[PDB]
Amino acid sequence: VVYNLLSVRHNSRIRIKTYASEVSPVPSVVPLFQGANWFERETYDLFGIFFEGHPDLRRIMTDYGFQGHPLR
Amino acid sequence: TNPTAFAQTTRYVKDSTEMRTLVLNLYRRYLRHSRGFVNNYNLDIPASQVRTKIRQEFERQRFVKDLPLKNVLYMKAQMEFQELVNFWKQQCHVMQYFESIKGDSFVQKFLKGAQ
Amino acid sequence: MLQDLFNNYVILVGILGLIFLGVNYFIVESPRMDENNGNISDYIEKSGPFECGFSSFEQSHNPIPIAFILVALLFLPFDLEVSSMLPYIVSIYSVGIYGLIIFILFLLILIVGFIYEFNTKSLSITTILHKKNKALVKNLY
Amino acid sequence: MNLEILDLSILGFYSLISSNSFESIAILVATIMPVITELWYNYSQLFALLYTLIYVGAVVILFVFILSVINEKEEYEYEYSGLFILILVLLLDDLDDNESNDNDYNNVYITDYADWFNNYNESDLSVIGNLLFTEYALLLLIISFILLMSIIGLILIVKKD
Amino acid sequence: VSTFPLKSDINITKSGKTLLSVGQGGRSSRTGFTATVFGGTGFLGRVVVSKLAKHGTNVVVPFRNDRARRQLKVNGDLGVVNFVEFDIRNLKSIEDSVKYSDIVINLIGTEHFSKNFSIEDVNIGAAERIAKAAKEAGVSRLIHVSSYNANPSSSSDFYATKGIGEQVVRDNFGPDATIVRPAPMYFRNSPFLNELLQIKALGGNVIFKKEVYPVHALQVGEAIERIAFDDATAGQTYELFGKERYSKKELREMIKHIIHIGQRGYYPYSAGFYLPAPEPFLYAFALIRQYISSQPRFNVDQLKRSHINQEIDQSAKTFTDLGMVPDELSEYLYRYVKPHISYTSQTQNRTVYSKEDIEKLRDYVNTP
Amino acid sequence: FWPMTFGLACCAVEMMHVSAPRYDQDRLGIIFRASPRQSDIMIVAGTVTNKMAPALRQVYDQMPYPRWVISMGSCANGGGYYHYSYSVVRGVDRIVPVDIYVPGCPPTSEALMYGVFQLQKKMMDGQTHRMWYRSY
Amino acid sequence: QSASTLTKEDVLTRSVSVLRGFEVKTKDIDLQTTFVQDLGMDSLDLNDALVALEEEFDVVFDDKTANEIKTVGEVVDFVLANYLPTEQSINHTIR
Amino acid sequence: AAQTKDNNDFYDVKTKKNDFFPVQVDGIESSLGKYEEFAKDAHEWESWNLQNEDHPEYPVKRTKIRHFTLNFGPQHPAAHGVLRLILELHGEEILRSDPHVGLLHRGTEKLIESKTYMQALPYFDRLDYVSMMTNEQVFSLAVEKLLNLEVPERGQYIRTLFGEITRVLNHLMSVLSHAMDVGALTPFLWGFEEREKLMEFYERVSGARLHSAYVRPGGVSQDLPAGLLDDIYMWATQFGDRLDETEELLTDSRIWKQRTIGIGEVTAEDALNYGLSGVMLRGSGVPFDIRKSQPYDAYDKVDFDIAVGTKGDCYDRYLIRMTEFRQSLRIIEQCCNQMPPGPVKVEDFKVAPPPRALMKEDMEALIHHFLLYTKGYAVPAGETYTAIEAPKGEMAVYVVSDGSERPYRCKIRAPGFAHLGAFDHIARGHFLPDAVAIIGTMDLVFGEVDR
Ligand SMILES: CCCCCCCCCCCCCCCCCC(=O)OC[C@H](COP(=O)(O)OCCN)OC(=O)CCCCCCCCCCCCCCCCC
Ligand SMILES: NC(=O)C1=CN([C@@H]2O[C@H](COP(=O)(O)OP(=O)(O)OC[C@H]3O[C@@H](n4cnc5c(N)ncnc54)[C@H](OP(=O)(O)O)[C@@H]3O)[C@@H](O)[C@H]2O)C=CC1
Ligand code: SF4
Repeated sequence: VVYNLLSVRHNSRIRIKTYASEVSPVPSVVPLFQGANWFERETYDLFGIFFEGHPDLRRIMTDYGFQGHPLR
Repeated sequence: TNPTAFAQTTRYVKDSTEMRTLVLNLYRRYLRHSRGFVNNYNLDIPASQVRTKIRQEFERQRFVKDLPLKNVLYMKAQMEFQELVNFWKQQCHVMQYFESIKGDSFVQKFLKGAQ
Repeated sequence: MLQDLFNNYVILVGILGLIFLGVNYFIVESPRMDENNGNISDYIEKSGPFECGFSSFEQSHNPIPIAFILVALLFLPFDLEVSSMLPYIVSIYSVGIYGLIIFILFLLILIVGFIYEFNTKSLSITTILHKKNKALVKNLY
Repeated sequence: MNLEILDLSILGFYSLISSNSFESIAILVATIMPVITELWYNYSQLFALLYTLIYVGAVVILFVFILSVINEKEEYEYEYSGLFILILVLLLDDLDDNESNDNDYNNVYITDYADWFNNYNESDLSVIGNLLFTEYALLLLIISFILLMSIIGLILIVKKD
Repeated sequence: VSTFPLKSDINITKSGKTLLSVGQGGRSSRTGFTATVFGGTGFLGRVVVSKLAKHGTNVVVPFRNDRARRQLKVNGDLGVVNFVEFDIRNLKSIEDSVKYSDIVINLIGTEHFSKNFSIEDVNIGAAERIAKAAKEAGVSRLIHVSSYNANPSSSSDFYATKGIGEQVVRDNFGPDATIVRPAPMYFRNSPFLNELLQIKALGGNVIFKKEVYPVHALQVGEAIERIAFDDATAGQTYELFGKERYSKKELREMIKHIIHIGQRGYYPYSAGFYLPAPEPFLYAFALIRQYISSQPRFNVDQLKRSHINQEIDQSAKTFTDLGMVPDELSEYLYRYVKPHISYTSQTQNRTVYSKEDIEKLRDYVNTP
Repeated sequence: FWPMTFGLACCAVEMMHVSAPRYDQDRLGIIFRASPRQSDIMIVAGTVTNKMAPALRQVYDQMPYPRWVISMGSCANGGGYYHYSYSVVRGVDRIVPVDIYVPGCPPTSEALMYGVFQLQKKMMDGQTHRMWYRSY
Repeated sequence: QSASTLTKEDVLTRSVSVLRGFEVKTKDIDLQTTFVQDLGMDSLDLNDALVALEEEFDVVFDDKTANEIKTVGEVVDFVLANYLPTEQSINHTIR
Repeated sequence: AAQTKDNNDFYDVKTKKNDFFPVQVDGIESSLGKYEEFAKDAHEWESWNLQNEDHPEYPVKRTKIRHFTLNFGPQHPAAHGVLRLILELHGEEILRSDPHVGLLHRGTEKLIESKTYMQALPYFDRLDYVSMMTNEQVFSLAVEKLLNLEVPERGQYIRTLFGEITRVLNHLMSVLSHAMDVGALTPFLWGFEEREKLMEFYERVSGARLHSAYVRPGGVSQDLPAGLLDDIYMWATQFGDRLDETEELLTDSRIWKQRTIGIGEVTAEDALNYGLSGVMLRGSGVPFDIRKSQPYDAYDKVDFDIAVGTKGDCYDRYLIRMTEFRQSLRIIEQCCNQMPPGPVKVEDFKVAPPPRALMKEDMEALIHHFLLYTKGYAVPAGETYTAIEAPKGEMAVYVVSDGSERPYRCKIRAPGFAHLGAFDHIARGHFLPDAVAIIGTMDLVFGEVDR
């Protein structure tokens, strides 16, 4: 799970890498960055990563009631 | 921003007793909204049949032991519930959900090329 | 004054409207001459409401809040005021200065209603959400 | 054949069987139209047009309120009535249409004699305005006062603020 | 339906060809068979063509209406459905339809007559011509669909021509021709149920007294699929009917409650739900519209058939001979009259009539 | 010739350029309608996904007859670049009947106009009322 | 109008009939009758009964109460204390 | 959260706090007896009700009615394609917005892993399909960075020249479609002829009006044809008048400003937190542009200015997008006057195809041509996050290389995907016609959003 952050102040970019499994919960950064709301939903939709604390986690790309996580 | 209707915050439950209560509460919500599913999706079956179908899906995962699998199963069961109540699923998808269902012998499969 | 010619015109207008319905009804090919998908009554997939492709909750009989209901109500008092000037329009000369002063008095009493509506801001839109800017403060120690 | 009799026969039938509130706002319009036409063709064309100018604006405001208050109640409800009891009721009603019992006043036709003395010849609306703005000017100014009260009254009822 | 409509991947036709099948039975699969469905644009042809094309059987659909055939192409993969412009008064076009087919299905048949075709031209003349053209083209299997009361010595010009058409099909194509006798078929846009679902049905006091054994159209389309792919059904006559007997008066009254037209005590009688008329008026009106109306209305012969009830030929074979259980109209009546229910639309709560509820309603209808 | 506004993907850009002043479909009587009730032509300009197919079929079913369907671009014809995708319909003719197929990725505005001209040619060969007289 | 018309005998009587339509060990149901022991309902059967008793009385059990319910009498107590008639339109009452 | 006694899915029993004193009343009596003597019959006596409906704690069971829910579905001119925007309205006031996407999700990221880097390039033409060449550039830049190569001087200028032609092509689509959705039909027609002239330059260099797989890792596929710059310069001499005529109908119009001023306000804090970039970020007062922050491909060798708003609404972003129109035209003129000679693609036949004349005479050229089109080129193992200033905003690709000729992972960061994720935050309070303005001011192409 990869987080690309931008700092407009210092004109700098940084990356955060963390790991996960098919059943291991991952903290949600939606409380910190409200712009991560949809990106976490897309990550779950196509991989199946358990984002704990997400206000509304659900499918965003695949069909309704779609079985499987395509990007695995 | 605000979450959509019937949305639950995702939480990793670490207690099997607390997980069991959350599953039973959700199972009741499926039963209560069964008449709503027949109304919105214009099903050709009574709500009594819908409640029977709900119980079968809950009975499939009756004997799942691992806690991490329980949370993922519970989380996916909540997402499906939010999908059905809010009428996000198209009516064709719900109709086919009730369309689901004796195996042939060796020779019978042999004659037709088997699987 | 003779309105017999006007009567014939009104008759023609009534008949002419039914011609558009009838002519379209007699001209369209029967459904069997088309793709032959049956009578329109059975084809529920065609007679259903348009919702841009996806069905939704059938909310036909639910009440709809109306944000301009106060303006709509105030239309009636002002509509009557406008309709009250019709007697003055065709009698302006006969009533003379006496009628003109009375006409102004009729309008001056109704202008107090206009002042009242402006000062009360009664002709606005009744929103249910309000955007207010909270101030961030720190209870330091 | 006086076809206004048939129009009122249909209107009375639909008033007995009306169920929801939209049908009632249509009974109103189905009532003003026979009034406007009969006034136009028999007694007063001025008041046939005044009815249209004022009542239509009231009808649309009435219709828009139906949208904000329609509450699902009478679409799915059931009524019993009976076709036989409806038509029998309308038949008994149609039997007696004599609002007055002075037979001579209802049967004997009369005439008026024209005179040429009125050489200043103007419309009824000019005379109505001439009297309303001169002799009954108090009536007009009270009506203006009542219209002002309605403006204040509507605001103090509806406005939440 | 199923997933693969064949008992094997190899099938030798009675004409001598050996046809292999490829795939598991999806849209991309093939069965090796070429079939010609005459009357495929009709009510039953759309059911039959869809079932053949979905499993990969190449279907030749001869058409006279260019618009009606377009929806048939969606049923099969590329190259599976083929169209031949044709007319039963044209012989070259009829041969072109059967030139490559191993199975020929004849669904052409009318209960009316018009300025161009009589009931004898269609139910006999076309069936005879198609059977002979099929034989000269070396077609291994012929399937002809007559009516439920086919009888060469019938008082009804439709029942008579259907009965004679059964004879002429066997006399031309030979003893191996298969004959199907469906009962009144109920489905979406079903001609049987459409007259019951119509509101202003004139003279229903006479027309709706006929009793029948209605059968699901999907099963009739499924049965024909079984017959074509099983050569043991050649030379056989099948009576496809439901287990239960209904009179159109019962179904007409049962439908009324499902459509909830009876919610008002006055509306059905005011709207023309009941339109009693003396039979001579029904005869004259049917006779008059036969030379004035351009669309096929209730004609004179259908008035005669209103008295004749459905008689099951006991010497013929049933669904059980095909290893299938007939469907029950009680379990399908609601979903096929569901489009016609007036308010529905999740107003307060839908009244979904289960199979048990339909039978309960039938008794209430029959209760005076 | 009143098509329905159904631009799904990059094939819609070329359909918008047909209405642009250079080609100006309006001069031929072609007007785009928002509602299916006022439309008689359905131009599928873009990829049809599994999530969209039921909505596309419902929108098609609501067009009063006579109705025609034009399939524009490789996505609508057979899937195109996304033929082997888990979420793409391999051709719009699996869902609705198609009267003409316009090729290209995207078809040019002239390629689409040529496809329309082919459909108008087929429409001018219709014999619906003589079919009643001579075939029924 | 907007008040309950429920008695303890009616609520018990309607509760017994709704519980009789299930597959219970005994048809002899009273207030003291437990769900697990006397009637023999597992986790899923009990919640089918609760929702069935919800639909009959147009009440909704809260999650805390539903998880902790033991006896038939507890249900009758809950219905009597929490039942309210549903609000009607502005025309049903005044007309 | 949790089904409780006074609040559940189907109804609630709402009680307000009691403002008045809790007055105690005991010993109710009439003149004929006490209350308990007649309380059995008091159910029929409305004047005997002890509960008052004006009391804040009066029990009322109110069914939970769905608010007016509208499918602003795919079949709608406002939605720029396939967007099932679900709005819960109070009359016309928006209370909650639920954008449903994926109606154009085609699994581009999944399909790219099955393609070589050269084969996967045309997929980028079809994400933001009005700004085609910019999409190819961000993929090309990421692959070139991983390859440790750099485009020669003339190649960089060509990507800058058509980078700004593409930017104009996008703003003509975005500004004028947004104006058309508001109700200004005429400017859409005028500017689309300018798109026709610009797409003529697209077709002359590549052979496709729209999907020109022209920007490739290492440079451009083919050199500029003879006489192209003169046509570009001739077009530029007139395009200033086209922009001015468009501003005559919109900029100072009172109707246009009433539709855009104060509509869709975004604070500079909320713009950063929600990840808005480009005009959405710049309209809120933040002067940030990727062409300035991380320069690339001869944007360092030209001069242009960035317009920054102060009120962060639809009118501010309209002015900014109109300034960018003129700033691109300023860059186009400079590139036409500064185009250098030399190779357009990298001088490396293990990445770029050799010339045909050399391919058919040189054995080593024929080997490289054979190997390039049958195996592609290997890219050293690693990963990158390369961003450009796309016309919609910040478009970036996260590419993972496994040392092979196929990309292990390719995540495309779509600027419109982030903008649509802030729509519910922005559109709350506004009316239904204002949602049309907010959708059009985000420049949403849903191929980019869904990909
Ligand atoms: C240009 C002509 C316009 C009118 C043509 C249509 C004719 C229909 C009747 C017009 C008015 C006749 C009197 C009706 C008064 C209103 C009563 C009513 O509810 O409308 C009747 C209409 C029929 O519905 P129906 O199915 O028969 O009955 C309900 C069964 N449960 O139920 C409906 O709700 C449909 C009503 C549609 C909207 C009609 C609005 C009223 C227009 C009146 C203009 C003419 C004034 C009346 C003239 C005739 C007087 C009898
Ligand atoms: N309840 C029922 O439907 C019953 C059906 N049957 C028989 O089953 C068969 C299938 O009929 P069904 O599908 O249900 O309804 P249809 O009335 O649509 O069947 C008629 C079919 O045969 C075609 N047809 C009729 N006359 C001609 C003609 N002169 N030339 C060419 N084609 C002609 C029609 O072509 P086109 O579509 O172009 O008009 C149509 O495809 C019929 O033969 C019918 O007699 C018997 C008992 C019950
Ligand atoms: S066929 Fe090509 S141009 Fe058309 S929608 Fe598909 S990818 Fe875009």
